[PDB]
Amino acid sequence: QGFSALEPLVDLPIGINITRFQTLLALHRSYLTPGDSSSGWTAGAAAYY
Amino acid sequence: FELLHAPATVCGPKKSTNLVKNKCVNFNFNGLTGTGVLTESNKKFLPFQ
Repeated sequence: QGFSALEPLVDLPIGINITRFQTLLALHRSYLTPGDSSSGWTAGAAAYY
Repeated sequence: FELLHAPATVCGPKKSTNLVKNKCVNFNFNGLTGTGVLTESNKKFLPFQ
């Protein structure tokens, strides 16, 4: 909780039609993970609203 | 040359002209129009206003 304003950042002339969106997010891998593209991955923890 | 329902992207260029002050003049700033006297001012805007 708290209060703050949102600034304008950028404006783009993209006259497309929009209906859906997807969040793009990184998956971690290391010597600890199996590294398999389907299952050898670590997310850590993250949250969005 | 393409004309479309989408916005324009190629234009101009526009011509700028010399500034003048204290006289009563017609002014055309960035597509804003009016008449009056222009003078320097103390107040500061935000950088996007």
